[PDB]
Amino acid sequence: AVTYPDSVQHNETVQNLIKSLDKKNFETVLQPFSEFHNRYYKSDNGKKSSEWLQGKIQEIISASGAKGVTVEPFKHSFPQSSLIAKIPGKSDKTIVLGAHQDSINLDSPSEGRAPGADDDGSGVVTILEAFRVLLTDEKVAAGEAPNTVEFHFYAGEEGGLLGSQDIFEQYSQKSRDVKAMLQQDMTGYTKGTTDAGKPESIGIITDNVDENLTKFLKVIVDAYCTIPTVDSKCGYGCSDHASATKYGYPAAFAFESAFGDDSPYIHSADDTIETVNFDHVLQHGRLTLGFAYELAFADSL
Ligand SMILES: *[C@@H]1O[C@H](CO)[C@@H](O[C@@H]2O[C@H](CO)[C@@H](O)[C@H](O)[C@H]2NC(C)=O)[C@H](O)[C@H]1NC(C)=O
Ligand SMILES: CC(C)C[C@H](N)C(=O)O
Ligand SMILES: [Cl-]
Ligand SMILES: [Zn+2]
Ligand SMILES: [Zn+2]
Repeated sequence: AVTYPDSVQHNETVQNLIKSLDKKNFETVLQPFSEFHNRYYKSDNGKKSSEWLQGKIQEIISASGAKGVTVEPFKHSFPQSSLIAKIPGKSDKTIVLGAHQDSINLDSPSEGRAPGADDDGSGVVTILEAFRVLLTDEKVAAGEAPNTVEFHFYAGEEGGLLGSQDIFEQYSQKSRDVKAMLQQDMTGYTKGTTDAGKPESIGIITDNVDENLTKFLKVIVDAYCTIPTVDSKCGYGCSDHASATKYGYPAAFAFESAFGDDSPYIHSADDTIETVNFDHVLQHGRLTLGFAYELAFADSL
């Protein structure tokens, strides 16, 4: 049972950090990430893409001056490893930011083309960029934030939340104190929203999540995003936040749109950068940044 701030406590600091977000870094990383034929978790393709992604995280770390920050693989029974990047803070209360790094072509999983641009390359470059900007803060890079922050890049999500299943089950066993988890899975597709004349917005998934955290998540989107929220259900174990919920951890899920307006190109060769709106991905970078900062600096957690 975990409770959160009623309202944002570091508006000025987060707003200044938001100005450091470089919209060009999304496509820079997303373009080569989507060039792997697929990132199938059972496949050597997914192994190679995981290693490539780990290198890109490491470059952000090496370039940051943050002496204590690490990135490590998390082996699974399949070739594609998950990746956990740790920003250690004063306490062991941990804030997790999630995306999944695999992709699938449901008609030909082993060999089919799956650029996975929106599902879920968009969430990977979203939280990778918020991670980079987070380390430009002196106290965060110094390990003086009240709480620990981790960024997770889950292997094997398209096989049934396989990587996050492994990770959170093991966190549960080793008594890891995960006070808040935010999953981001598809953050780029807005053409379904705008084609219907709906205002572009941040989807907020309301099932398989924690109510208090989802409430705080909306608080974060109102302070730090310049678009509204819309509440949606998806009606099943949508994404990796369901693995966190399964082990009693408070989780939330921010989405590109209302669930019925999301990308129809996922799980096929047609999930391409063409379908991705990076100005919307930038909005998810702002809420990721703000969520991570406000909770890293929440003493009452
Ligand atoms: C957070 O701080 C910002 C300033 O960085 C406040 O900015 C308001 O909106 C724009 C910037 O987006 C400014 O030009 C306005 O002057 C501000 N409006 C008002 C009425 O002051 C923003 O209001 C702050 N947010 C909260 C929740 O306090
Ligand atoms: C985020 C949701 C649209 C579901 C997710 N794309 C999946 O792996 O099934
Ligand atoms: Cl609890
Ligand atoms: Zn998917
Ligand atoms: Zn997905």
